[PDB]
Amino acid sequence: QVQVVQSGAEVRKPGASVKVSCKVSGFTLTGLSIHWVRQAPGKGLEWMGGFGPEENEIIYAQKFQGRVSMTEDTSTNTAYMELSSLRSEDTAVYYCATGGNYYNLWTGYYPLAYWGQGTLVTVSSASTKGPSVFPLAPSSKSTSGGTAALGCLVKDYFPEPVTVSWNSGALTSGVHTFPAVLQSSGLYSLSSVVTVPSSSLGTQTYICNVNHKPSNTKVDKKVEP
Amino acid sequence: QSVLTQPPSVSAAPGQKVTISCSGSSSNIGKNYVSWYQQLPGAAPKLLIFDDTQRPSGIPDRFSGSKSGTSATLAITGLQTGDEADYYCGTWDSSLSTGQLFGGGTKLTVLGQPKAAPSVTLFPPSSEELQANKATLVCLISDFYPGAVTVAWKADSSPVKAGVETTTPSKQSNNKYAASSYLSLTPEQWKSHRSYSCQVTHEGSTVEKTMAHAE
Repeated sequence: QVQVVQSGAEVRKPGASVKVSCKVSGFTLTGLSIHWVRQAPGKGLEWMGGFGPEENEIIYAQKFQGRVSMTEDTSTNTAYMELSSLRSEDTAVYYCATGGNYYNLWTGYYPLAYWGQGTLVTVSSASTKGPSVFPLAPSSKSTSGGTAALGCLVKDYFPEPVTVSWNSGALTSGVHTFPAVLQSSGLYSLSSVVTVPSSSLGTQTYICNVNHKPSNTKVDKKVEP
Repeated sequence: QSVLTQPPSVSAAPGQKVTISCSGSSSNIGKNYVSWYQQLPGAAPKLLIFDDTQRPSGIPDRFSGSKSGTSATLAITGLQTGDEADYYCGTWDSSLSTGQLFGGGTKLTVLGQPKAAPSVTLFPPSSEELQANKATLVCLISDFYPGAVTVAWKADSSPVKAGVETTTPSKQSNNKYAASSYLSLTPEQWKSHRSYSCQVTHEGSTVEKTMAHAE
């Protein structure tokens, strides 16, 4: 039952360091198991480091050499990556990945079969800020044909990301959560909308559950007609 | 030669076969084993093929991989709208320092779809936002194809440029696109005018919806 779980999104200032963790279950880390790969927004995957066939030690890509450290803690089944002298271009999603039990002993080869969920690291000098959450109430403007649109506006936060669910995850059908816009103030904002039977509106409670972990913000907004 | 490349962009229609190639050299694809990954929007990469040709458990027989010379090819048959994703090849490079390579990735676009005109739905500022001495008008743009609109706001027929932000369109779970635009105002600007309008232009056709505080 192989799972891989990373630490949460972080903002750091230029010149600082970040340290991402990676906890694995359903498979025992060897000390040599974990690779790290990152992805800058809208760009391709970039390997950072890991154990290769030949050299019997952890290897780092030449772009990170003087400023990365990758450790693996067998008693805790947890892996860590530390990147220092951070710059703008280090804003990225950072992934750990492993072969798990995809080791072939007739050639030594493994693919990266199990990936963490990713940790977004934002490199900026702007302060962390939690969102305001406002309801987008259903009305006859948002109502046609037995269905109605309602929503939540998640305003003025830094850094990315936020999560929104509806009715603590019971409502998923008809949900659309938009990508954030980065406003000229340097803060983000996004909306999540759901379309529901307009017959429900009297009777069924609709609540958006908004989390912004970098600021420890948790808000559940009830959206009424 | 310590480099993998791929075409940035491939497209085909539901039910067709499409291929994506990964080109390298003697030190990588020439000596080492190729794997392929799928990546949906937001999501971590997922292993599709490993060891040149092998599928993991759970990956359908529509996906296959092969290798020849210093190139490798992913093939997808019976293309589905769900296969719209980014695809990456990977292999170890035996040269130099170097270690694991990925190709720059290929965006696979699935081209089944007919033109659809956007729906436009407006929300006025909420009462809670106004009590906090701000006002945001929200224009939701939905069920359009292709995925390219321009959005403008008007107050009473004159253009409003300041305080507009619009998302780049992204696919809804029914495969048409949606986008959103926000107009920030003062509460007193909102309470004054006869009206504000979101105008959405799509393939040379403009649709608008209009609202006002009095409503």
